Amino acid sequence: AHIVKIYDTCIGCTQCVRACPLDVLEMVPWDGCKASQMASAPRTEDCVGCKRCETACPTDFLSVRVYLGSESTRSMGLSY
Amino acid sequence: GPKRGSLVKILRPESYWFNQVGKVVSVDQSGVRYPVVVRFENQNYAGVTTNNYALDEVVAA
Amino acid sequence: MKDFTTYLSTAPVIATIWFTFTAGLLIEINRYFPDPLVF
Amino acid sequence: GWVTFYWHWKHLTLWQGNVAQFDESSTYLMGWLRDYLWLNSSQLINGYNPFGMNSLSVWAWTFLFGHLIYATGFMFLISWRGYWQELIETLVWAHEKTPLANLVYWKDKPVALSIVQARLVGLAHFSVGYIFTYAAFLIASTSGRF
Amino acid sequence: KVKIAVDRNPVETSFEKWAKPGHFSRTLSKGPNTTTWIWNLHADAHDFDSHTSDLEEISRKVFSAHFGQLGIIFIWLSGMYFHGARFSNYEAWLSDPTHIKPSAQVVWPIVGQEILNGDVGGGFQGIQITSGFFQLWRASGITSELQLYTTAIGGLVMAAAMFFAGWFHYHKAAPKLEWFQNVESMLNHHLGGLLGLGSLAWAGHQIHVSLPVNKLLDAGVDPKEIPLPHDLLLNRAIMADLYPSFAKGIAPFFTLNWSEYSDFLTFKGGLNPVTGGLWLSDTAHHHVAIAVLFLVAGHMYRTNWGIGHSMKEILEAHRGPFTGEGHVGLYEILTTSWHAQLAINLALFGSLSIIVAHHMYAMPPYPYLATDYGTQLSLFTHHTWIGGFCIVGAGAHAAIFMVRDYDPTNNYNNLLDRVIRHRDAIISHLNWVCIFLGFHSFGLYIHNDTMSALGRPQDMFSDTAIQLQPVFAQWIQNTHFLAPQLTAPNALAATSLTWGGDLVAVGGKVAMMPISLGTSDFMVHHIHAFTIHVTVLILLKGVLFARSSRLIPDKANLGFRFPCDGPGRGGTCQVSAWDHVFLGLFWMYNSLSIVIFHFSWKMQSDVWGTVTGVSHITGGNFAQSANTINGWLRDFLWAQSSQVIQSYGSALSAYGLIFLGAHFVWAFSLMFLFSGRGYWQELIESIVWAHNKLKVAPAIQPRALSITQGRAVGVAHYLLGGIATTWSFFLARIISVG
Amino acid sequence: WTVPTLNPDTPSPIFGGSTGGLLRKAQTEEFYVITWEAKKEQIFEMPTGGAAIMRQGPNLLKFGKKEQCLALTTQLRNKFKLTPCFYRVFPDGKVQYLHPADGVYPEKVNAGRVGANQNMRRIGQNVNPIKVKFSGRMMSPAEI
Amino acid sequence: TKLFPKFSQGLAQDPTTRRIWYGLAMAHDFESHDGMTEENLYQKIFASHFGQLSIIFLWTSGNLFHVAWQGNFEQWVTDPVHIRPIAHAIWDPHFGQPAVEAFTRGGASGPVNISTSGVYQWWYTIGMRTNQDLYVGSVFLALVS
Ligand SMILES: CC1=C(C/C=C(\C)CCC[C@H](C)CCC[C@H](C)CCCC(C)C)C(=O)c2ccccc2C1=O
Ligand SMILES: CC1=C(C/C=C(\C)CCC[C@H](C)CCC[C@H](C)CCCC(C)C)C(=O)c2ccccc2C1=O
Ligand code: SF4
Ligand code: SF4
Ligand code: SF4
Repeated sequence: AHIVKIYDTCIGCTQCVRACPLDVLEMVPWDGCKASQMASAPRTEDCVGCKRCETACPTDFLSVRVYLGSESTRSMGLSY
Repeated sequence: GPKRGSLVKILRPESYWFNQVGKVVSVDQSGVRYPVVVRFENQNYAGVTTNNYALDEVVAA
Repeated sequence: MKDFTTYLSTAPVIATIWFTFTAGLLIEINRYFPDPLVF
Repeated sequence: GWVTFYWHWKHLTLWQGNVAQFDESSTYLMGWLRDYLWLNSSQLINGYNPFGMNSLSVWAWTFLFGHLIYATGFMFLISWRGYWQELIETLVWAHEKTPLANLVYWKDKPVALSIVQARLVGLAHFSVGYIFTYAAFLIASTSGRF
Repeated sequence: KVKIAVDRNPVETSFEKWAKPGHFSRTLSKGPNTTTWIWNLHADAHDFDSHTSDLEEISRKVFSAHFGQLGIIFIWLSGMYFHGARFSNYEAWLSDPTHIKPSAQVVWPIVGQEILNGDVGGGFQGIQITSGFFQLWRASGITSELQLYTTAIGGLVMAAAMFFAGWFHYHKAAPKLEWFQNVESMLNHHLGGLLGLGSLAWAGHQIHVSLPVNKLLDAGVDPKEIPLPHDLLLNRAIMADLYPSFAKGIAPFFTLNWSEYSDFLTFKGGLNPVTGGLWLSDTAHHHVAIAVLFLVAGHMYRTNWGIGHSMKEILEAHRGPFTGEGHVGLYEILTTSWHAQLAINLALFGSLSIIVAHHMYAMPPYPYLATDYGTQLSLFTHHTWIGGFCIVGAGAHAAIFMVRDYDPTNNYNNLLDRVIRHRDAIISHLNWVCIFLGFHSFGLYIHNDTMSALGRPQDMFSDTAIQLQPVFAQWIQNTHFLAPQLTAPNALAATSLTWGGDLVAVGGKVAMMPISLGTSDFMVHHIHAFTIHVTVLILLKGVLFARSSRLIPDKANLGFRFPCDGPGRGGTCQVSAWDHVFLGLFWMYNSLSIVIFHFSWKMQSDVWGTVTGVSHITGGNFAQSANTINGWLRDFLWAQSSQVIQSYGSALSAYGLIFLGAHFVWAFSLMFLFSGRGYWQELIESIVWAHNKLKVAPAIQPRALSITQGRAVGVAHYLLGGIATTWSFFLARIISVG
Repeated sequence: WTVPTLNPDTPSPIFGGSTGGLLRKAQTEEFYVITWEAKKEQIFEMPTGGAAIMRQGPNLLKFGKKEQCLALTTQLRNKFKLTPCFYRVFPDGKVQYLHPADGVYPEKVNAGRVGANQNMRRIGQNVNPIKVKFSGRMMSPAEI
Repeated sequence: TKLFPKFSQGLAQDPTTRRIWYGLAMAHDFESHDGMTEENLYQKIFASHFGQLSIIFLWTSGNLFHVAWQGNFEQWVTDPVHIRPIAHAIWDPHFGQPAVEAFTRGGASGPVNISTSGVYQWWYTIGMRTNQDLYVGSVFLALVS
């Protein structure tokens, strides 16, 4: 599965979660921001790297990035 | 931090506004790690004109 | 009318005007002083 | 390419004698082109003909072969992946859904090339065609004329 | 129940928003901060569907835009006519056409560009035109440059009227949606009024002006001698002299004894031996036929009386067993979206211009037309290029509609729906038939070249070794040649000297001759058909994968135009229907280039020349040098490049210069077509460091072009370079050798 | 909320069948299935293409990959406030609740999801690639 | 999961053709290999250099021999002007009599390419005269290979 990594600047604006087309994300309770929410990526094996999330997250130095890895039947999302 | 509307100089290396100066919107009196809020007038590579920072990262200039 | 004047002072129009001026000048110059190479 | 072209022209003019022709046709590009390439091409494109052939037929052929390598590598360079991916998808549906063909089944699944892979294979095709055409032209000219 | 509906003063006339750039989009109107702002501003100025969503608003907009287009056309036409009036050797060419060459564009005696003022004859200097306005005007009956002058004046006035009409029908009295929707009234009005009365008045003008004066010109009487059109109109005696029917007025027509009018309503067929044109009486009869046909056609649909048909009812009436609900709802889709109409119309339009090119080179209708081989070639290839472009645009806007304004609900079990269903089978089939044709057709040529360069021409593919014969085409030609004896007994000749027959020549120059068809032509036709199918495949995928895909299931919401979907799932570059149209345009260019090459070589080699027999310009090298690629290159190209690469010191230096410039820009496009905007932005940033260090950084932020912008600029430059190169080459070569 | 249970016997919607249909992937390595219930009966847009009618009440469909279920989920969620959930169906039919799960969609926070794959730090605070070197496979400093 | 790319087990598990492609692609990127240690790396580059040396030696000895066999050297040394050097015997079942004849004219009794590789000038200049010595040199270079 392609690698994912949140950062303490996760403002919890959910735009990551609001974007992912693969449910690779979800919002948990947190404390470090006023929204008390930090994004969480518990299901890496279904991210295909479409990077809609990295397109979203408005932290100035991003907050939560994706990194490309090896492939499989489950991973690449190929119907055949 | 400095009172609202004050002008500080961003210094976070990664920050698109690095080594530049922006207007502080406000600072949270509470204990969040980046209570500083800094408007700008030159959007970054995604179209944003206001960024958040910790205390140290800025200099009121 | 002032709206119209500002429409004139828009950028592409002024660019066209300045370039027309420069080109007309150069052309008249090469007319009256044909084929100069020195001095 | 530029440096080798220049060397070759001046040395041709030296060996022949009308180095004045170089010093005159060599200060304007149309002179370069017409008098150096189109003028020196006449033999190669005649390496064979609807009449017969000669020792230069092979070089004319290699000329054309390089031109093809080049013009094909262009497709690599320009078209990108997702298009070909959609293609290959429709194709594999066809291959398995047509009768009596689904019998055999491959091992390694088909997909288009990764971006970098396609870029590299395209560059390869380009450069190969390039160097072939030029070498064939050069040798044909120098030998068939001297 | 149909009538006229309108609304008053919808939008004022003021410069207010003229001072407000980007007012049409609330997005852009908030101001620029980065470079790409300007690109976007220019890009979506006319994207009316993204401006707002009122059908009536977009409708009024496109109406006034039509008026603007019209005014522009009138302007350019008046310009042509005035140039012909004031700066031409037209009257000299009227005196002698056969040796005076048309010239209307003249250059100014400046830094050195006067050398282009070519001696075209008639004691005149300038530049040869190819448009053929001379032969056209002679065909019409223009003698005095006074006529050209007043014509230009009227054209300008008409352009002004068009602009005023646009302003009015947009700002003062704008129509309403249903009045835009009265489609049956629109078809009745168009087909009857426009075309019927056009052909009718055309027949009239031909008869009462262009027939007599051209009879006189071909009789050879002095040009200015010939009387004036209004005199021809007034004095029935003169027309009676010319054609003894005219003495009887109209009573014989009224009495249905139409045969007597046959004096100048002829059915000759063939050509006019003195001018190489078609018989003007024949064209007049033709236009009368078209006139009555279309005017009768303009009485089809019902508008305000039960008589006439209902398009939607007819549409639904046609349903099939294999098809389900059939044609239901199409009347809706068409009565509701501009883009469907635009797609259909562009497709038909492009096809029609192609047919125009073919028919026109086939049966030259103008006097002294067949002579200028340069003019023939130019007209043909120009109209062909235009047709190709129109057809590609048809495909583009088709896919655009399909993405944007389609609705699934209205069309449950539609022809459209089931097509969308079995799209996969369709595309796979097309793929295979294409690759088959590619294989066979092109491998033939490679096999030929290998059998040649190897030293065994015995085993090539020509008219000499193993043969291939367009038997069908030869058969059809035979039959159209032998037709008039039995098929059209009242036809006095074949409708084209290409069906077979004698040779008509004028001024020592061939005007037509029966055309041979060889194994060469077989193979060339098949290459044509292959590349055509390939282009069609590209565009059909572009439209059938518009909404979604087995790869991207949400393609629809992402809009018609977008770079990719990121490197996700293996890299998604170039997946939009916009990119489909991109590549389709590429292959269209390739195909059209090849087809005009075919045409040019066939003409030059085996039709053209001068009579002694005939002396073909290349003497017929075609049918043996056109079935090998090396032969192609050398004997045709590398050959005919002569005059274009030695055109210096002459009025043809411009052609060589443009040849060079076109090569240049064509290559320049490749940097765009290959680079990647990230690198550009990085270098931009270093440049900004440089500038800013001097405190000269611009207030507008510099941003590298958008991805699609890079793609579009690349394709535009490339196409420009290629087509300009071939254009310059064609013109220089044919004008030199003809 | 409790995990639902895939009832294989659910009325499939009104659809004439299209090309995006069955492959052998189901008999080879994996495949998927979705479910929901509609308020009224209505027509809608098949993701893989074609027109289909949702049946008033429960409905069941079959998709190979996962993003298709995602997409139709989004559609029903947005256009009629509808709420589906789905199931990865393994080679040997090992049903797996792919939808619902948390009981509540991750758009809204929910106590119980443990903050995962998170680094309480910035990204400029990662180490140079010179130091991650010499591993049996190639690691990016970003992971450490 | 087939042992395709060995050094890269992840790819070795890839069920797509990109397995084959990239396994070919990264063959020699020894830094990016499995269990790569420094002394390992070094001894690997060491074997690599050996390989390169052997290849180059084989190349040179092969050109030596092909000349020594099918060249026009011992005639060439006589007239260094009107003797063009023979590259290597041409053989092809496709070539017709025209090509054979045309290709035959340029060297001797049989179609041949005309080497343009300066080796003739070089070797004769260094003191190479007779085919015997060219055979000797070739075989000795192969020994070193
Ligand atoms: C045509 C095309 C394809 C489709 C082509 C593919 C998948 C490869 C087709 C390979 C054919 C079937 C055979 C390859 C022939 C080579 C000569 C093999 C060389 C093997 C070496 C070991 C010598 C892409 O995948 C692609 C990806 C990204 C950008 C552009 C393109 C692109 O243009
Ligand atoms: C060269 C290149 C660039 C760089 C080129 C750019 C940014 C265009 C530059 C346009 C002009 C030259 C600059 C702006 C001109 C304006 C009229 C401003 C006024 C300038 C005065 C001199 C008049 C890209 O941005 C790019 C993006 C995507 C794919 C390929 C490429 C690509 O190939
Ligand atoms: S790459 Fe981004 S958008 Fe794609 S699945 Fe992962 S987090 Fe979601
Ligand atoms: S990473 Fe960005 S998008 Fe995701 S929760 Fe944090 S602030 Fe929102
Ligand atoms: S920028 Fe280019 S390479 Fe990168 S994801 Fe977009 S289309 Fe693909």
